[PDB]
Amino acid sequence: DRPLLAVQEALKKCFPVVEEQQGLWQSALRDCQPLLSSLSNLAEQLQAAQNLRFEDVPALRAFPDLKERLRRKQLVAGDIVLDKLGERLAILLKVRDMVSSHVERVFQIYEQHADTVGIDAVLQPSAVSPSVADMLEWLQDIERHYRKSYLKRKYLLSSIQWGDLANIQALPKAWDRISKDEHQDLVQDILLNVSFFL
Amino acid sequence: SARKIKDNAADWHNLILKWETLNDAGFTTANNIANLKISLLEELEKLCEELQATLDGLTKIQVKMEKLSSTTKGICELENYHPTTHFYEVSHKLLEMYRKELLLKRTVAKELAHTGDPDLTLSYLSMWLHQPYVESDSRLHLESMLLETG
Amino acid sequence: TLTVTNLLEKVDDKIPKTFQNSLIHLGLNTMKSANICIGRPVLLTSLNGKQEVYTAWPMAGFPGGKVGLSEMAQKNVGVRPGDAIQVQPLVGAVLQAEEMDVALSDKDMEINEEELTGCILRKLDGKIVLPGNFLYCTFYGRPYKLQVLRVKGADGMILGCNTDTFYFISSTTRVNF
Repeated sequence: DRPLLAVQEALKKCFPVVEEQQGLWQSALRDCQPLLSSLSNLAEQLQAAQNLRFEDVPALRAFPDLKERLRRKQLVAGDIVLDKLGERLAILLKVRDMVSSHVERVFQIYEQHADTVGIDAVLQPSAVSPSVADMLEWLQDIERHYRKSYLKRKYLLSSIQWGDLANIQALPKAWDRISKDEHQDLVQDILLNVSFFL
Repeated sequence: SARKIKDNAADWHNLILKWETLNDAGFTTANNIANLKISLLEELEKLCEELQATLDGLTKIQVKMEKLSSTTKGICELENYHPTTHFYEVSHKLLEMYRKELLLKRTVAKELAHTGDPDLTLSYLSMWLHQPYVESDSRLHLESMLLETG
Repeated sequence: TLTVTNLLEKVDDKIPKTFQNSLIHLGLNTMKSANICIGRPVLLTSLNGKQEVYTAWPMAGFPGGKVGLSEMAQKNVGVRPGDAIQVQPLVGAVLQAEEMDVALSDKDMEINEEELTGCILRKLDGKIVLPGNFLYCTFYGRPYKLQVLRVKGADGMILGCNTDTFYFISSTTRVNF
């Protein structure tokens, strides 16, 4: 009995954290979209400033030392954006560590008690709450989802080099893809299925 | 006397701000011109004219800055009757920067009205927006000088 | 010739963060006591024998007689809170250093030295180097620590003093490894 109350408290103590953290994840993600768009734009500009020569065009000719004095501005105005992205990704990293720690706490409590609780008592659904087993399963699935998403985000974002001006001009699509490939809103449906707290 | 210097400072500030605002409007204009042109692969003239008007507002800004520079140099000379040179060289850096900038803007208007391949057009729109003749130390510089006074 | 405290938490984002990096934070009496010129470079010296220049700045609200130093700065000089320092309003001449020697942080294989040099320049503008000191770039989020071996001024004034010559960095300056 008391063990079942232990894991029950653990579970409906862990969930609200998952809810709020998901909200934070979401908001932090939404900031990244326009930033990335603007970065694609700067990439496009800087792309279309090597296709000239600037030594042979009538007007600009009277302007020595321009091509450089331009680039060395576009790059700064890009680098600032990219550091903003870095900040967002730091937010993401914070949230994955939070969730992972909490989920591991839950499993550890369970493993601490799962010898004096027949798995049949673990595995039986009630009228207002899914099966404990299914709850732990969903927790584990949330943790794995967050981890994979974060890490794929990073190994996309840290492969940006001024110098591959083609790849840098495809970010806004590869990103969106990396988002539209997990299962549709896991945390959303899990949160619902557990809304009736227990 | 130094009150004139403080006025020079605050005027520098407001002047740069007005500059940026005008540059924003003008960038909008030039965007419209590029798009209208490229849609045509005899009425854009009104656009080109009001862009020129933007340039004239710019020019007024430039001449006000030049007057400020001259006054500062004069106060320097007056104190040379027998730090303040700081202020003169500050305003001189600012002036030379913005003046070359204005020249570049004039050339980009000139060339932009009728351009060939689009890549020139993007490079020109850029050269307008990023105004690549302001090392941005200006801001620091201005603040650095501004805080020497109120 | 004053004491050192830690950097403050009153960042004034009226300047770009790039310059927020290279700075020291003082008080009003500090300015009007040792005759310091706002926005004009200033030399710091440790009793150990470290000399390093920075850009002074008085911050609104500060205990006078102290130098609020940056963490990276506090390491690069190697002094902690409560320690003393020797500050000097830089009065000598300055110049655009022509070419400067480099020492890699990790001495690993390499990264793209051209883009590397670009990143160093575009992020170290308006900074005065002195031999044996070190740099701090951010090559896409991860930091390095480049050391300066030798310096060549525009007039061949090679190096291996508060009234002397010193040299900053600019796009024309080139680098050697």
